[PDB]
Amino acid sequence: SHMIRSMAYLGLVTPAVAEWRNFGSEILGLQLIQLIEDGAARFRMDEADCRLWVHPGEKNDIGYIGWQLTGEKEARELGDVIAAAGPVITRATPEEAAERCVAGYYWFIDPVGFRHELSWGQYVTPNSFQPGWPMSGFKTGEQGLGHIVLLVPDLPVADKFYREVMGFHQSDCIRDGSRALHFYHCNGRHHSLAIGSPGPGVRGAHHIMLEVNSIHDVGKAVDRCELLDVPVSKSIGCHTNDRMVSTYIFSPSVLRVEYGFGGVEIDDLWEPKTYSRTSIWGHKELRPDLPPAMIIEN
Amino acid sequence: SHMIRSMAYLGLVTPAVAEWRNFGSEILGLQLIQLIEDGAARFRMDEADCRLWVHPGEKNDIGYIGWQLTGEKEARELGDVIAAAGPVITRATPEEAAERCVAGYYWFIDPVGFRHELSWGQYVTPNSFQPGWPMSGFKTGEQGLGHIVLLVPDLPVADKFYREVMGFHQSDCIRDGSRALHFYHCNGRHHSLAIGSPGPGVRGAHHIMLEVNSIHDVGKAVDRCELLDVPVSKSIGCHTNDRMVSTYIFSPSVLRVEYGFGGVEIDDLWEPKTYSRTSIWGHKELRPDLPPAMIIEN
Amino acid sequence: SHMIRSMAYLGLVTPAVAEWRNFGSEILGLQLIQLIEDGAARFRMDEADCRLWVHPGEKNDIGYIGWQLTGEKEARELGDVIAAAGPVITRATPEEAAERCVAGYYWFIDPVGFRHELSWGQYVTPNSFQPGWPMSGFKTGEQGLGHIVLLVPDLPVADKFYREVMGFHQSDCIRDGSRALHFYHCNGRHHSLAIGSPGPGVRGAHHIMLEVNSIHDVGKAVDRCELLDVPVSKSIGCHTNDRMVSTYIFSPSVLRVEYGFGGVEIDDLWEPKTYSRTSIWGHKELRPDLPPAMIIEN
Amino acid sequence: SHMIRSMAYLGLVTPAVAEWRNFGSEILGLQLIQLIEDGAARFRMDEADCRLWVHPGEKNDIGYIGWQLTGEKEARELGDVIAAAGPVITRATPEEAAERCVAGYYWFIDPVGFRHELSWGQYVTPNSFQPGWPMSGFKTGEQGLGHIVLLVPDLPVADKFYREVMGFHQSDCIRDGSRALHFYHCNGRHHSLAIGSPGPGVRGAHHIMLEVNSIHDVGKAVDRCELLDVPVSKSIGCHTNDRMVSTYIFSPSVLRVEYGFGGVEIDDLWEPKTYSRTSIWGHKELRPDLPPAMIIEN
Amino acid sequence: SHMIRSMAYLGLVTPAVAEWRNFGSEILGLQLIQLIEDGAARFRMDEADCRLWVHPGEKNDIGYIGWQLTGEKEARELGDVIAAAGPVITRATPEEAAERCVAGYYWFIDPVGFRHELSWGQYVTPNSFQPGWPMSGFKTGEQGLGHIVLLVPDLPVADKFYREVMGFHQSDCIRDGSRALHFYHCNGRHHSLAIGSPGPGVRGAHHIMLEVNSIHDVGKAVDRCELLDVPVSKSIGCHTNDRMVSTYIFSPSVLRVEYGFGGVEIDDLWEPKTYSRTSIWGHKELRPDLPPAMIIEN
Amino acid sequence: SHMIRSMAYLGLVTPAVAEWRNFGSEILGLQLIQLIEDGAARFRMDEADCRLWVHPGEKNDIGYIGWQLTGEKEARELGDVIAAAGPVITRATPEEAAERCVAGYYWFIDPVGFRHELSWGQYVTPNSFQPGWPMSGFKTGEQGLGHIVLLVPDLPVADKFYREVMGFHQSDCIRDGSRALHFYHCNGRHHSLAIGSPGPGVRGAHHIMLEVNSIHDVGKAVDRCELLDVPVSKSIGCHTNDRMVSTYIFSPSVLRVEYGFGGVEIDDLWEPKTYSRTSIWGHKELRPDLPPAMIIEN
Ligand SMILES: [Fe+3]
Ligand SMILES: [Fe+3]
Ligand SMILES: [Fe+3]
Ligand SMILES: [Fe+3]
Ligand SMILES: [Fe+3]
Ligand SMILES: [Fe+3]
Repeated sequence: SHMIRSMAYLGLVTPAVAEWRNFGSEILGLQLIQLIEDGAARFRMDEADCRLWVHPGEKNDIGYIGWQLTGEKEARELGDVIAAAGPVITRATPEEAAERCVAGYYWFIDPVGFRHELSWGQYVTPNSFQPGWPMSGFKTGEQGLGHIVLLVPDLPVADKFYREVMGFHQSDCIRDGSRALHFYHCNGRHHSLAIGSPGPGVRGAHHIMLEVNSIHDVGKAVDRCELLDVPVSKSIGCHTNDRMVSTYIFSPSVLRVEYGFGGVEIDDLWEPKTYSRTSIWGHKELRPDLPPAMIIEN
Repeated sequence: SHMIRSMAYLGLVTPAVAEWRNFGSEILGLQLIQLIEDGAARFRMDEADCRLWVHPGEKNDIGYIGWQLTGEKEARELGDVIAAAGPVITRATPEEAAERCVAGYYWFIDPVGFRHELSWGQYVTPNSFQPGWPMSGFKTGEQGLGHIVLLVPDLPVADKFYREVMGFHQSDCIRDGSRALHFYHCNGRHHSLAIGSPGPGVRGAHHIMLEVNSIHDVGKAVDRCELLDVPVSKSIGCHTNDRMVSTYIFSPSVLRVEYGFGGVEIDDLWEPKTYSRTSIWGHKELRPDLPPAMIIEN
Repeated sequence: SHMIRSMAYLGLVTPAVAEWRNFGSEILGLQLIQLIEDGAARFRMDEADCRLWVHPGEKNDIGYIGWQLTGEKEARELGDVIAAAGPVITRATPEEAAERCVAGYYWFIDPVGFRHELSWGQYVTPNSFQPGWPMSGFKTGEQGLGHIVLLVPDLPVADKFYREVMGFHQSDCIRDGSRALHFYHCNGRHHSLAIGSPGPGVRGAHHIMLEVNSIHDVGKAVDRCELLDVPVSKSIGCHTNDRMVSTYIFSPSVLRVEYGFGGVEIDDLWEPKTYSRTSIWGHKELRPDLPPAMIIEN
Repeated sequence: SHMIRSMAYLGLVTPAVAEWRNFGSEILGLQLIQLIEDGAARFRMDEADCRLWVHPGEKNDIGYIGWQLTGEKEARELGDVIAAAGPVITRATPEEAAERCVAGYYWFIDPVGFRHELSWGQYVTPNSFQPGWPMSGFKTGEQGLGHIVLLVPDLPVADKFYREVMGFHQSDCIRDGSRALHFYHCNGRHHSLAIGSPGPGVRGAHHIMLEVNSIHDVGKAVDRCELLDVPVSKSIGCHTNDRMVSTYIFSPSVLRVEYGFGGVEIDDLWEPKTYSRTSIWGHKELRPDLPPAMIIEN
Repeated sequence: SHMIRSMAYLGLVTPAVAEWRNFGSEILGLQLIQLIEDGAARFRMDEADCRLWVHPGEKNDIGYIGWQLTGEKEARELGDVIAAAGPVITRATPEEAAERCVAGYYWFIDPVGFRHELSWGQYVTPNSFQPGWPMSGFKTGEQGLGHIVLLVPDLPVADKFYREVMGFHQSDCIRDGSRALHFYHCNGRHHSLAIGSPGPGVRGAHHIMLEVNSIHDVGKAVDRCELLDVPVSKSIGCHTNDRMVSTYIFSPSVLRVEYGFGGVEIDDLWEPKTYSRTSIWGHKELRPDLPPAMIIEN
Repeated sequence: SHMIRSMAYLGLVTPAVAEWRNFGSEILGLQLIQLIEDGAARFRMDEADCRLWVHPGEKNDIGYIGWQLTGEKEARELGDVIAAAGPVITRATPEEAAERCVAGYYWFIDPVGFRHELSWGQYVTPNSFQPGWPMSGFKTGEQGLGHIVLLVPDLPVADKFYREVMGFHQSDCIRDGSRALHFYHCNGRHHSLAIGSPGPGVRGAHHIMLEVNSIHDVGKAVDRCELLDVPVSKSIGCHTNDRMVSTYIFSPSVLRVEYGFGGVEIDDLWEPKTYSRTSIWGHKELRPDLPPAMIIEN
């Protein structure tokens, strides 16, 4: 069936690696592990050996997006579908696969410009994870890391590629007027991916989302940011579609982190809807001075 | 056993009756009914014919606090216990009982100065209640109206009277330094009553609490206040003891209304604890310019 | 603890015995058994050998009301309480107890004039009951036969006697204006007994209630009455207090039978309420030509 | 509260010890352990070190009936109640208590003539019990060994003593005509004790009952008896009161063993009833040639 | 009812404070907090501000045992019972109560020589606890800290005092031959206290027990001890009575810590039993060279 | 769909047949039945007439591995897939099928050299199984006998054959460094088959696994081995992948038996992972003197 099961892992690029190394543990409550051999910050959020890398770079960027598949055959088969649509599929070397803490992966570049990695056999270590501060941990498992929201030059081209080629299913859309956002799922998590287009020629990422196991973690996280002078860009609130109670934290790279609890789950009787608003309540924009997103190209 | 079961109803006194008449429906989402014959605003929150009165008066005040008991015998018996401790017990006339929409009640005055009414056979009308705006209604039943927090001159005198005479059970205490608050229960609701003492000679009320059936009602209520220029005195947050996700709204009388969701319930294996803080997160004081409480006497 | 557990059985008196013999089976769906030696119609509704008698008499009357108690000691002890209040307690002979299909009973007369029988060890025959027509049977067990509603000259005298002496607990009251009805319980069944007073000097019964296991039995029963020319005095509807979906059937004796489904159950967190109406919906009076109740004395 | 909790253990006396030693294991599926020092057969049915003794004797007899109580104080207190009613209470020696595999016991003789032992701290050995043949084990725990049915000269004298003194509660009665049987409970097991009176001057026991965990064990047990020439005195069937699917096996002592599955459990809403029959179905008397009961005295 | 609810907290005395400070966090997985003003190590295991103290001293000793009660009245009332039996009851000063992180406590000395503290209103801080290593935390709540096993000169004197005066209930006994151990409960936890007597004139403690939320924590804890050269005195195994899967760790004071998972819970249908063995399996004595217990007096 | 459902049965070859005959019953707790006509030991573990054979032979060997399929058509169809890949498929004679206590089977030889039997209609006898010692029996049903772990010359050749031809699904891998193990499933049991390669030219088996219904059976089994001088080669512990609490017992043939409780179950949302370790805790190698595996060829 060669389907993407979940988001497996994520690679960020930033000059502000030392600031992210602290941010991940002190604010988000991820577990620091040792750096890569090249000086990237590395984090865990569950039994996986590593789900997030922050690599040194000249600009802020999405280095790579890791997706989970059952095994080699499913990643190969999906690869073939992608290859037929244009992008070159490349099998990772054994030494490359191990750097990503996976049994293996095929990778390719989006028509848009983002690197995706079709992985399997993610390395796990049971009962060794502990958060960077006293919070109740994260909701992963079958729903994976969480989700990422990307900004694309051409919403139809991008939308068609993610659905028709990569095989994501439409969750719902927000059409308020300013923005039109497409939400995609590959499991019970309301979305593993979403896309918007601020305008032509623009590429970037708005946020990644982590789910915590308690609402008090979301509230505490906001208070931790107020205490340690980390920008909260969006007050605690609830989205119209995913129904998740969340805040947005501004990271040392301009990418934001949605810190959320209690998302509505995708069921077999799930019908996509259209919303004219982003939020039911809250999500007040607290820092509109800051850059609205993490822009890669203009 | 002559025990208080729940808080049945509440009587407020204010000059700002017309402002409260609107506030109750437009902000809190109570159902307006017709005024009393004397021009008091009257509200429902469930199947009870009336749980809140706002009577005209020269100053802001707690007119009366209605408590629920099984029947006449239980209210009489509790009455006798109270009478032995000092306060005069008076049986309401039939016409008085009907004004309160109850079968009957005995009333008395606290040593402190608050009027309490031991009632039974509250008038109810099934399947006729609808909120003042689209919210999911209130959690009452065996837990009653909610709770009230009073300010008293002498915390030991007050505490002893509520527990030893009126027969409330201690839930827990907050001792941060500024304040020491006692929480009392008579059912599964974390507290139906709480008391604090800002200083000697002072009497007043801080807030009443209403429980709603959804967290989105709490969030929406805040946004409604921002929209209609009603002061929110405390941001969405969670108390250390009751664990309820709530905001505080400043009413046309200086009394505040805690609008909350999902309180921890009192069980048979419940042990009282001491807390050094009021809130786990949130509950940021947004309007410290306003009067801190509803003061009756200095 | 000597408490009444449920209503065990019922004795009706009527000249129209042959009409009742048919009515019980053809309309209510009770099981006919053989007559007493004296020509009374006898019915079952569950595993009990006999719960209803219809004895020959000159007028319509309540012959006796059977109550259930754990054993001899509990009936004796309750007897002593009653005896102290005025009524003579008499132990039934063995041959009398057997006519009632019970191990034994003490009996007495109400101050009002009704005969009550404190019984125990009711005769049962498992897996031999089948209804008089294809309906889903009756809800009895711990809730017993059902309930009876009596009319009394003096509501306070009657009320005080049933609660303070016989040890019934108040369920709720209806005070519309025309009538004031008291509802009493001794188990999970909303009420086993209720009383009203049309005026001074009047004694009678309005109805007995049977609970069926399906709503379709209530609906079918109405249609059976329309088919066989039996008066339905009250259309399908729902009471404000007991919340039961029911119709009232006019019996060959002027006593009515409430045929109902899905009554709200008395819990340990049960507070009595006051209602200003009898019904939430339905219960339209279809035959106000007929006598309003079964009057015994004027 | 000094109540009997369950039947703990049982002592039988018979000349046919070797026949019982085999019978217990091969037919009933009890676990043989080593004999007492004096040559009694000893069996387990659960984690208890020993629940049944078969002692050598000249005639068939009930040697002793062990009852379970919480501790020494409860057995002493019940002892005092018994002592006041006539029977001498004797504390067992340490060496006697150990022979019974209990921490200690007080014993006394019934007015009727049966020895009862009020015990506590029964010796148990976890996870070492295995049946004498492949059956699904026995239902004990809070319901204990099972029950015994005794025959008494004077049913009122016996009944009064078991209920008013030993503190058993009436479960129900069977009054067919031939026999009148009283059933008593001290826990969820429908009965732990029952009594009947064939005539004056007669004392004996009819049967003991063991509960198995599967109906197939009851059926298999019958077929085992047919195979090994052990008399089945009553075919598989179901009692009117206890509702248990059971057969009766004739033991090497004339005492019968009811081998049963799926008894109706005593609840807090349990009302005693009267039955005119012993069985709903089955329980066909297969061997009326054999002695009807185990008679001790005439 | 003035009953002890649970074990609240514990005070150990040892010269080896620095070794315990590390041991508590690195081996047991408790959370270190700041020392007392006098240099005692302090630990949390749940939301309580502090449940364990390790005070400096010349010898190894049990400094004090904290018990939980509902409030002041219950501790006072139990106090009065104790006072009548001999020991002096002393109310703690406010400053003393705060050192113990409780609202208040009465204390007294056992006839044996152990200090017990009847406390209430334990200080708690929600959602701030994190273990000293990645384990799944501890099972406390209504079952409290866990349990302690003391060694006493005179088992009857001690037993009588704990049950008849302090109001503990007997759980069960182990009588193998070498030892006779009494187990006492005051809640669902199989035991909060147990006592044994190696011989006359001897007083001490064998172990305290902590319950963890996963079996893997017990297994990991053993492997942590093997890694860091901490003596495991008893291999993973299961007790006959409490059924808990546990190991024993030898602490820097000679007191052992039972590290256990999945204890059988005390129910309302709980009967005390007698066992002839301590363990079903495991609990192999790995270090019989070490002192068998923590002896205070000879 | 022609899929393998479970492992049905197993055939071992050893010179030490008499030692295995005892070992199976006394240590593992299997039920002995009569030998084959040729003197093989035969065992049951559930309602199946026979799941394990130990045949006489000159060396230690895996005689045959029985797999379960729905019927003849599914075994034939899978046969055809296998036949196409190289191995000859042979239908068993009726007399051969009966020796295996199955309705019929096709058999073939692995490219590696192991004999596999595709069977159906396994002979069962309900309610006749009892363990060789007092343990709580085995978990089989839809998960079958358990699993076997084989050693192969060429891991890719073997892996490809089991997955692509026999139609097993990958469960997970352990890659520590010394070994790389592949785990395969065909049902809810974490694995029914696993393979490793010590080096080129080597063929053998490490262990078979039996699941018991209680953890105490695993613990008791270890203690039984210590008592009866049977080598335990691996202490109680928990694997990283299957999460089963188990010990390894060294059998009279060099094959080991994993005796385990409480394996994690394969779900529809199951993603294969990679582990860098075999065990979370325990599984200490107690007898490294013994041969590491059962080697068939070098
Ligand atoms: Fe998002
Ligand atoms: Fe409040
Ligand atoms: Fe009615
Ligand atoms: Fe019986
Ligand atoms: Fe212990
Ligand atoms: Fe294995």
